[PDB]
Amino acid sequence: WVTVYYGVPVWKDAETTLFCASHNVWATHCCVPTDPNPQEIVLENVTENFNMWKNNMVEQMHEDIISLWDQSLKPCVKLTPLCVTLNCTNATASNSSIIEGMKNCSFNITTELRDKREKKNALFYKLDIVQLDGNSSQYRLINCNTSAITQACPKVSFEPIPIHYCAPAGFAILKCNNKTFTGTGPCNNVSTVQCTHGIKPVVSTQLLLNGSLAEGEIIIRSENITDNGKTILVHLNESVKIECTRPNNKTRTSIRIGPGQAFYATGQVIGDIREAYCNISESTWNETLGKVVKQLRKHFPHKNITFQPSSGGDLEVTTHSFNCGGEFFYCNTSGLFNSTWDSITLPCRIKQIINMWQEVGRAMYAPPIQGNITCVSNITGLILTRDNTETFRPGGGDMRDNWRSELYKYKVVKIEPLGVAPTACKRRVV
Amino acid sequence: LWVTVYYGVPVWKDAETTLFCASNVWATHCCVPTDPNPQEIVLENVTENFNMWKNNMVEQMHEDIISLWDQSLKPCVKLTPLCVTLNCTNATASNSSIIEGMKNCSFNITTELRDKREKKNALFYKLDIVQLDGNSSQYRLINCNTSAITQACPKVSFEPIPIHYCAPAGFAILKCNNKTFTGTGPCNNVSTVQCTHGIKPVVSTQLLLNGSLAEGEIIIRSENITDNGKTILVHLNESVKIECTRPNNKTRTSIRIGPGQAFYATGQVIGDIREAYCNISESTWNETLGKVVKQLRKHFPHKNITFQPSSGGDLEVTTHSFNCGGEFFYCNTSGLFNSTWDSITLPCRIKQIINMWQEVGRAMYAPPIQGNITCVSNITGLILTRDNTETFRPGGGDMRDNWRSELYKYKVVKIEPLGVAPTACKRRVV
Amino acid sequence: LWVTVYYGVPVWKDAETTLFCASHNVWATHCCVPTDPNPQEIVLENVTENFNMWKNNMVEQMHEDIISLWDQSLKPCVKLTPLCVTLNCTNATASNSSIIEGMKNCSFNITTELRDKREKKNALFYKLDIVQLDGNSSQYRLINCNTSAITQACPKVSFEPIPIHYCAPAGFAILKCNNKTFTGTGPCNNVSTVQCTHGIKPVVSTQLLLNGSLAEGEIIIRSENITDNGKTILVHLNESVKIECTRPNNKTRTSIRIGPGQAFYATGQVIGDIREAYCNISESTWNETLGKVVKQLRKHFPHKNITFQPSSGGDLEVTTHSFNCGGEFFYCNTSGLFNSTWDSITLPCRIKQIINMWQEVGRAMYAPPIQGNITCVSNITGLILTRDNTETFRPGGGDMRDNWRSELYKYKVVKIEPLGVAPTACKRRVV
Amino acid sequence: TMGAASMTLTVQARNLLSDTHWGIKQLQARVLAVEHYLRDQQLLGIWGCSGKLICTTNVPWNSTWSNKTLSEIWDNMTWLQWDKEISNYTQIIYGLLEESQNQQEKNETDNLTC
Amino acid sequence: LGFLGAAGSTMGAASMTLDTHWGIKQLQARVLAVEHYLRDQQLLGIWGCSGKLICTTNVPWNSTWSNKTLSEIWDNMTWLQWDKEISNYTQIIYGLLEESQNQQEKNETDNLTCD
Amino acid sequence: FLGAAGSTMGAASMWGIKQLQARVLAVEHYLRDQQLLGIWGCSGKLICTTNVPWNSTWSNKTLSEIWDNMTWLQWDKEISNYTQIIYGLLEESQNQQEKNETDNLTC
Amino acid sequence: XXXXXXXXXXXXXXXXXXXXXCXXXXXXXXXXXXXWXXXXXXXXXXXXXXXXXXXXXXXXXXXXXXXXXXXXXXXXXXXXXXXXXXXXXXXXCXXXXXXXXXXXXXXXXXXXWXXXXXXXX
Amino acid sequence: XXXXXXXXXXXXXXXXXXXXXCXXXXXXXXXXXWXXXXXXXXXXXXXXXXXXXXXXXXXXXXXXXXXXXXXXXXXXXXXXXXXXXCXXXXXXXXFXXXXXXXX
Ligand SMILES: *[C@@H]1O[C@H](CO)[C@@H](O[C@@H]2O[C@H](CO)[C@@H](O[C@@H]3O[C@H](CO)[C@@H](O)[C@H](O)[C@H]3NC(C)=O)[C@H](O)[C@H]2NC(C)=O)[C@H](O)[C@H]1NC(C)=O
Ligand SMILES: *[C@@H]1O[C@H](CO)[C@@H](O[C@@H]2O[C@H](CO)[C@@H](O[C@@H]3O[C@H](CO)[C@@H](O)[C@H](O)[C@H]3NC(C)=O)[C@H](O)[C@H]2NC(C)=O)[C@H](O)[C@H]1NC(C)=O
Ligand SMILES: *[C@@H]1O[C@H](CO)[C@@H](O[C@@H]2O[C@H](CO)[C@@H](O[C@@H]3O[C@H](CO)[C@@H](O)[C@H](O)[C@@H]3O)[C@H](O)[C@H]2NC(C)=O)[C@H](O)[C@H]1NC(C)=O
Ligand SMILES: *[C@@H]1O[C@H](CO)[C@@H](O[C@@H]2O[C@H](CO)[C@@H](O)[C@H](O)[C@H]2NC(C)=O)[C@H](O)[C@H]1NC(C)=O
Ligand SMILES: *[C@@H]1O[C@H](CO)[C@@H](O)[C@H](O)[C@H]1NC(C)=O
Ligand SMILES: *[C@@H]1O[C@H](CO)[C@@H](O)[C@H](O)[C@H]1NC(C)=O
Ligand SMILES: *[C@@H]1O[C@H](CO)[C@@H](O)[C@H](O)[C@H]1NC(C)=O
Repeated sequence: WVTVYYGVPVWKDAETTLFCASHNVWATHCCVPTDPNPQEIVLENVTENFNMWKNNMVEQMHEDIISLWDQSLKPCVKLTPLCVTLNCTNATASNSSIIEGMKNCSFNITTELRDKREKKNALFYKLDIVQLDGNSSQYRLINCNTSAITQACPKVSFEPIPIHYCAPAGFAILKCNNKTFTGTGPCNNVSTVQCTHGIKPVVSTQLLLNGSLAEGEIIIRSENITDNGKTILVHLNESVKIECTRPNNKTRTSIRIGPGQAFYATGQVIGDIREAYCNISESTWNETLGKVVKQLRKHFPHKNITFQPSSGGDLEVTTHSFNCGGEFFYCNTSGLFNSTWDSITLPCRIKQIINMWQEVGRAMYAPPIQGNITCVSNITGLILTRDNTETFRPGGGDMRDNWRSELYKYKVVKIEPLGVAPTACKRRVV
Repeated sequence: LWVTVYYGVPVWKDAETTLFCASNVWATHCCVPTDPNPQEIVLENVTENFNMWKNNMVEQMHEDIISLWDQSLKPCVKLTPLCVTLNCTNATASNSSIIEGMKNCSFNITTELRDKREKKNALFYKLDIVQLDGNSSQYRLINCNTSAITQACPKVSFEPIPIHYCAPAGFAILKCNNKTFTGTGPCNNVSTVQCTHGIKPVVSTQLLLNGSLAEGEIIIRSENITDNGKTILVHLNESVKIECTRPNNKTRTSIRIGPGQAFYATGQVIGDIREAYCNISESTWNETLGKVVKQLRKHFPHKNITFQPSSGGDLEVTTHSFNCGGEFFYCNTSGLFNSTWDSITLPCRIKQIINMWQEVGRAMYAPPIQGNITCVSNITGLILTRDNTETFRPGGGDMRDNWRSELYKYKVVKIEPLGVAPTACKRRVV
Repeated sequence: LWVTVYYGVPVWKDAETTLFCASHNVWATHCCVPTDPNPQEIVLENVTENFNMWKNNMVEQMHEDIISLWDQSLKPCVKLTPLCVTLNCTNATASNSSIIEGMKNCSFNITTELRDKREKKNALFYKLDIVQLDGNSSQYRLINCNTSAITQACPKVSFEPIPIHYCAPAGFAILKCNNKTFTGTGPCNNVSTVQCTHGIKPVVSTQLLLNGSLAEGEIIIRSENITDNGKTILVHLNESVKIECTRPNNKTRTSIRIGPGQAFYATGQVIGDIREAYCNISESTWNETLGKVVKQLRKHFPHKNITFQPSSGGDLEVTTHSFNCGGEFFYCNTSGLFNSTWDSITLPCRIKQIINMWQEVGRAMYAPPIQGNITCVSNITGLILTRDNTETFRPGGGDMRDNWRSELYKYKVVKIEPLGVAPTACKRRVV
Repeated sequence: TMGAASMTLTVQARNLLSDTHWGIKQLQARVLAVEHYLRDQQLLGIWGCSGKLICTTNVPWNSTWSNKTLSEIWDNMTWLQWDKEISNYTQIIYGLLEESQNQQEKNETDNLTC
Repeated sequence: LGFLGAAGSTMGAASMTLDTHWGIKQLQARVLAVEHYLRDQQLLGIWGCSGKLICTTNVPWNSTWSNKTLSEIWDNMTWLQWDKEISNYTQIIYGLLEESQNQQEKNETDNLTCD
Repeated sequence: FLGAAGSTMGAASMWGIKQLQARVLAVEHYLRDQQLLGIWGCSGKLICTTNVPWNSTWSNKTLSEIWDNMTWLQWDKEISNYTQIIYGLLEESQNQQEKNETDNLTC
Repeated sequence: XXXXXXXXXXXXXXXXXXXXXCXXXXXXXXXXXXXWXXXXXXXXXXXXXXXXXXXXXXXXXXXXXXXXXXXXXXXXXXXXXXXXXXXXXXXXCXXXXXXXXXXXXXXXXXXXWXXXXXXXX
Repeated sequence: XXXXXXXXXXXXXXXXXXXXXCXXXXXXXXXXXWXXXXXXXXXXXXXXXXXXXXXXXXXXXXXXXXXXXXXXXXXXXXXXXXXXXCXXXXXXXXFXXXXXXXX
């Protein structure tokens, strides 16, 4: 005899929309409060197959972050009227030298009244200025021939806050609690939660900053370790302290380019001559690599390995790119990834017109920040590309790696309360 | 002794929700019809607590009005190209003299083709224009350096029509029928309604125009009375007739300001007498104000009350204002509120650039209206503030205070049909 | 005897609801929902269901969705406002004769990606879209710029007549008429129920209906009132009439940068073979087809010597046969067909670039030039006629809704009403 | 005699439940399908027919609109005819059905039985 | 009588119970009305009834809760007051209603009432 | 919430657009399951027996082999390809039950 | 590079404000904190000052500065109160921090001094 | 710093080290500065703040610790034939008349 049951504790793999739970853009958008007393239920004897490389929670996070970033930037000052020929010269220092990396550019900008144009000037980073002709002082902003450039609002903060992704009714999130789980295959110790832990969105290349730590030693995670066409994420069990700074105090000039359209640009720089740098303890970094190497060689035994600098491409992929107090740093990591198997200074560059997304349809302009900047952050992992000996390089990625490394423990499933089973008890009628 | 569950129980809890708007912009948006015979239900032996100062319907009506205002203005002509230097002189009229309040401005604008320019003339009010220099005829429009100005489409009058706010399913609106209700606390004669009565969204400052009169004697409503920082809403039981006009016959032109778009400039003024004025009967005003004082003295007894005419602050605060026939009037009330306790003419001015509400973005340009304009309105209430006897000032207040005077009798409540009560009966057959 | 209440009752009423579509293209992107690979049809017995194509709300819903998608698709594209400058125009000399008749060579000063710089650029434009600013002058402007927003169509998105099925939402059903001679209005005595319509190709034309369904009856003439000269007559044929429309030339496209990722496309040069455009319509097919239409008209108009005349006047949208031949908009002269009293015929044809498209003209679309030659092969499935002693017919037309009404004449939407009211049986099941 | 049709009631009932501008239109369509479904279930509920495709009541079946029935002839072959002949009284019949259930509740709220 | 009718009724006389932005607001209002309806129905179903106006269950009263006789609490108090007087015991009653239905579900689990 | 999901049946016991879509779907899923239980005549029940016999074609194992020794999750997989068959049979058995209840001269 | 111009010359009434301005040249007038030498027959001492560089101005050690950095007009300006007849000495204009970047805090003397001009009060 | 340098117009044919040492009340906030002229012209910076050299300096010397800012002028001869004076860029808007130590 058939018996119908309802409320049966079973589920299927599923893809749904999760909701985001908690001046600050993240706080403003993810207005939904978190559970102050979240529960986790251990499921006795449940084996569940996880695959962090096929996890749609990662794609969702990618899409929602871009959408928020665009929504935040959209209602701000457009820099279109500034796409004019610039007359650029050498950014002479108070020293009998030219400060490198900067240009002193002047231009004729239309103001609030359409009958007037004024000569204005500002200092710009060399990286964002493109030469129009050889043997010429005439330049243009780097993105004025490709796409719109919008100035980020000075009243909006992009500083990350922990974000919790929560399943909607009818869904649950399964979490893997096996400390040595490598990202794919069965997890033999699982639990059910409604929301993920709080993950701070972090935008970083090459090195993984401000994430969680591994337990049970360093874990080498890859879609396919043998296949050298894929990225290896190294998840560390101990952090490396990194201190980044911009040892100067900038002053800015405000140019009105329309009816309340205030454009900000560097007026002058007071301070050191090093534009930026990062301080990494030498012994900490050296111990970290020895431990990473010990683990890499268990996958590639009886071979020597080496760490080399990123092989090529633009600044976002060849340097360590990150947001430091609202400023954008592009640091040289060749001082770290140069070995074969007290502190280290990484020189850093600063850029103002940035993308940091695969989309180039719009660029963000970062207005100058007054005051000096110091950032202290935790390196929790590495992004490596493998290329006898093996070569590992601090390569880049699609920025999904910054979420794959935290969301590897979670899977979304649909709850299916109905089902049937046999018995030996016919329905009684009347 | 035992529990019984009841459903469909006529009980409720205080609540906030979204009400819908039900029966130009007003009729276009509030397209939903109303009940021609609302079934008001008298509630026998029910006492409810009402609070007009904390009633969120005031805030909701306010926000919906703003949204509609902006939706209507948005798909219209931009006046951006008019941010040019204006070369202005003293405007004349059919009367061969000088209009003190008008300037005759010439300016250079973009025409149908982008490579062509034309010199145009237009008349503006002194209150629409600010000088760019000292002793020189070089001017700009007042809001050019603050925000975009959008011209209202001539097809929309925005004339107030009664608006009814209706509860969504699961909600009801409670109404207070106490003729002496002061705006807060228990109401001992209540009823329920499906929708509020129709309230016209009339905008004014010092004198509240149109709407219903008090059933009882003049009621003075205040959140505190004692606190001089609170708004005092005086609701009259008898109206005062006010007749306002612009006797001058205006004519207008149309200036193309680029492809598609055109500016409705003022052309000429003929039959010039006075820019504007309002007439209030003298006997009516004096008795009406005397009765208000008679009631103020019940809160402030044994004191000889005086008024301080026009208060202080900006034009929008000290001057009475309203929309009359599509044009915006700014009338001087100093002769109404300077007393100590056959008609009075109030001098009045006109503006073309309008900035209602606290936000000055999307400033509206009011096209001129050809011919002469007259309006007859009903003064239904006063807005007074306080500040050895008491001194009162006419004055403005938040725009929300205009609907507080109409919505004070209504409250939003959620119906809660489920409940439990004792029977001392146990379920039969286990 | 007491009332029995039933739920799941096969009853319905006339209704208007939102229908949805079912299957780089614009339609494929919007009408993303798949079709039923095994569609069902339920045959009804003795149901004299009333149909009315003229008042059928499915036509209006289809029209509005077409307009909406067209605008949604065009909106995220390059604006051509920067080009609305005085044009300095001379003779286009692509030919050996130094004249190509239908086009002019126009020069203009336009702002480049550097906002402080303007450059002299030029392009060839059709005469149909260029407006002279004054008499005896070389100074011209783009047509309709001063009254409209002109937006360039983007090559990134494809537009082609992909057949779309319209499907009812749950709670609704579409009834279909299977009477071969139904003729527009009245009861259809052989009907069925479906969930989706057949696929209708969103083909847009003005005089001759192209790439539609063929009639089951030899020819069927449909109108609200054929004796009412204020109404349009739709004539559906059971045979396809083949017409081949050609643009026997090759345009060389150029590109003018106008802003930060913004560019304008225009014809820079024309290779050769001066005839601008023409259409080849079979002569014998047409003669037979038109005579057959008359045979059917004679049953409503039993008069000898009934005649046909060319469209009487108005702009190209109503005087010519308009269609999209493959990125180019053809406006062909059909006066060579509609001129008679009751191996091929070449219809002279012109090409236009700035297209109003719809009845709403506050905006217009600019069609970028198409490289290579065009040979569009299509068939006439029906004609649109209007009428003015012995009567005269003309290739006149409606508001372009006729184009979908001509397919949506078999379908109507009804609301399912599953709850019955009061049949009787039994008493009551007390205790 | 609509006998066979009673076995299709289930089939019809189960078919009732399963670009910003477009998104609004799609949400409205989904919401309305739900509202129509629930409106019918709520009505069957108030009449005391919840859980049944076929149920009976106690109403007067009044001679002011009800004519004499026939031996499975009157009980018509076509539902669409009843939609024109019986439906004319829907607005009174539905009211009678609610009242008959209200009377049943009154007879057995808490006065009798436990 | 009316939608709420005699809301001010004594318990002893209880008798018996009986355009895009705008588009988003309207959809939210419709959705919430549906959710509230369904939550009441789900809540009653899990307490052992639906289709009933009045449900009797296997839950005793605390008698410390009201600390009063039935002859006063199911008599000289208005339903509106009744709600006010529950004194934050609602969630206790609801929990108890679930517990007793759960006990019934446990007693009906053997389900041997078959052919 | 799930409790002993890892147990055998023998142990069985008891932006605006995106947000609106999530809410609407939660409602649609709820209602679809409730409608289906109503169709089978199992409205309001957590456990409901029926008049459909168990088929050996769905599973030829006995109760001591199916209950006690199979995980709910394993069971659903074992008979996943019969779910639509059993559900169709359940609807028809209720239709037949109604057919008899609604027969005439009975009440 | 900088070539500050001599201040507008004057022959002011006694106790008139010492109103004058120095045209800027070959320098960013948008930076270049400026100072007016407090000229005297023997030696200048202290100065009036203003700076585009810091959106600021300051009072003079004596009389008044009434100083401004008119970056827009490419000129320094000042108008000290009560010019003494003894103030009839030429004052040079100069500025500090005219550089794109400074290697030090603003605690250094200006060097780019103008030819100067006197106001014969 | 409202005090003068200890200058007495001392001078020499060579090495005219009239090191007045900018003794401006010993409170120059280490912003001592020097300038000189031998013409009816603005004085040119002789030295940059404290010990720092003036741009394009020659035949010159400087020191400072906000006090005792010795400035021996290297071994300057013709180069030293100018009047010279001290200032404190960061203190009291100070200036020292100092002396015409112009050989
Ligand atoms: C399978 O995963 C489970 C997580 O879902 C692991 O269970 C966790 O074990 C922790 C250590 O025993 C517990 O931490 C303690 O919790 C109590 C309160 O419950 C606190 O007072 C203690 O301070 C805290 N201990 C410390 C050091 O902070 C976790 O609470 C517990 N989590 C849950 C949900 O039960 C299992 O151990 C793991 N099994 C295997 C085989 O790895
Ligand atoms: C408590 O509130 C009640 C409303 O909620 C008030 O009831 C109203 O009293 C009016 C008489 O004072 C009634 O007027 C009648 O309206 C009908 C409309 O069609 C006319 O024909 C009648 O002629 C007219 N009556 C008279 C004497 O002219 C209102 O209809 C009635 N409202 C309702 C909904 O019943 C109570 O009076 C009020 N109690 C106190 C103490 O203020
Ligand atoms: C208070 O309410 C009164 C009505 O009771 C409002 O007066 C009305 O105002 C409108 C708009 O100005 C007038 O409409 C116009 O009438 C002229 C007549 O020639 C017509 O040409 C215009 O096209 C337009 O229709 C209306 O006539 C007038 N009503 C009366 C009786 O005079 C008054 O404006 C309201 N007050 C406030 C402050 O809102
Ligand atoms: C880490 O930062 C500190 C400053 O915060 C750097 O310290 C200076 O290093 C220079 C090197 O030439 C020394 O001359 C300074 O005396 C140091 N200052 C202090 C206060 O000690 C340090 O060098 C940075 N780390 C690295 C690797 O450069
Ligand atoms: C404004 O100035 C123009 C100048 O040509 C003159 O023709 C016009 O009459 C003047 N109008 C008024 C009102 O002064
Ligand atoms: C002042 O107050 C007295 C009552 O105390 C009143 O009679 C008198 O009329 C008042 N004065 C004026 C000007 O109204
Ligand atoms: C159009 O004019 C340009 C002017 O430089 C010329 O080069 C081009 O050949 C002309 N093309 C035609 C078809 O006349």
